[PDB]
Formats: sequence, structure tokens, C-alpha cells
Amino acid sequence: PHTYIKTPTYREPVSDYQVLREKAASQRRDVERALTRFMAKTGETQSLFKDD
Amino acid sequence: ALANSVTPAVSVNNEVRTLDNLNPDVRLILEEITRFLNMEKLLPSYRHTITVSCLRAIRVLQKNGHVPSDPALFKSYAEYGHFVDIRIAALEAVVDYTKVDRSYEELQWLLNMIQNDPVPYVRHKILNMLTKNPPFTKNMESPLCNEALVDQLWKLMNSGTSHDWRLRCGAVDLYFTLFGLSRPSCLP
Repeated sequence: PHTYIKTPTYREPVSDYQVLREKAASQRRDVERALTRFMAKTGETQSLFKDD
Repeated sequence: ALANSVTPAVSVNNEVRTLDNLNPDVRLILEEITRFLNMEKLLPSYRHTITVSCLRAIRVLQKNGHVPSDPALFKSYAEYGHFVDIRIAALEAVVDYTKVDRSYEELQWLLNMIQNDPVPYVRHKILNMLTKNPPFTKNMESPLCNEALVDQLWKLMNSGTSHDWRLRCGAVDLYFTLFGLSRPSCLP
């Protein structure tokens, strides 16, 4: 085959509903955590504990 | 639903609520209500319904031994300026705090807010909530049963609420709930 046979090949597609739900959920949770920590650090802040 | 799951914490020797004794269950709840309240500060909902629910849940966590019993957050949300819904949720939390912690200065804060607030519906609602969840009843011996409080509430019935006809009936209801139909007992 190597002498004259060519087939294109693609990357492995992840079409799984479980891991797609997990990826979208974790990315949404991480971006909202990053956003709220950035907005609490660059403004007036409150805390339940002391100097927390 | 997150606020309904909160059971009273197992404080040992009145240990100060600090990070070490934070329940592993309540840390997830507290992270979620912090995320929800902060996201409401940037993308607000309808009726600030999530602000009202998160203030109610923080008061639930404070009613058990999880968050320190501090009314400063609710006092900042009750400052003339948060949704009238935010305002009445925060004032409900302050009324519950001054019932449980027997706070004198919070009761004077609430009575001052009854006397001079711009919105009269909020004044009527503060008198209503302080009637429904009173800081003391007539049967209770409390530290807040001075002659000074009897004189303040009699001055609030007599003068002070003379301009509304609904604040005066609310002050009559509050005096009835606190001191009853006879002479205030805690008096010379």
C-alpha cells in the first residue's frame, strides 16, 4: 500500500452527550468563578469571616 | 431549596464561626449563593428575585451557627436604594436579627427608619414586620423593656405618626403586641 495508496484521515470526534454536558458545565462554572473573583478583587468587598 | 437544606451547626464551646469549623456542606451552598448574588450585581433578574432569595438564604445560614451573626450586610441592602423588594427582604432579616440577638441599637435603627424614611410603604412594612416577628412579647422579660422604649413607642403613637393614618394604626398594633392592653408592666 505505501507505494501508491492514499486515504485522508481525520481527528477523533467527541460526540458524547455526557462529556459535552460536563465540558459546557465546567467551562461555565469556571468562567463565572473567574469573573466574580475578578470583580470582587477590583472593587469594594465584603466577607463572612475576618479579612477573608 | 438550598436554604431549606440548612440544618443547625454543631458549635463546640460557643466556638467563633471561622473557616476551620465551616461545614463541608455549607461551603458549597455559600459558594453558590455568593456566585448568584455577585452575578445578580452584574446581570440583574426580574424583581431582583435572586437578591431576595440570596438575602433570605444568608439569613437562614446566620440563624443557624454557620455565618457570623452580623447585620451589616442587610443594613447596607436596606439603605434607601435597593429594590423595594431588596429593601423589605433586608429589613425582614434585620427584624429577625434584632429578635434573636436582642439588639438595642438595631431596634433603635428600625424605629428611626420608621420615623424618617422617604417611602411610606417601607415604613408601614417595617411596623408590620415588627408586629409579626416582635422583639419581645408581653410575657417575656427582655433587656429591651425600658421606660425609654415605652416612652418612644407612646411618642410614636401620639405624635410622629400623625400624618399617615396607617403608621399610627401600625404603631398601635406594635404597642399592643409588645405591651398589651393594660399599663406597660416594665415601668415605675
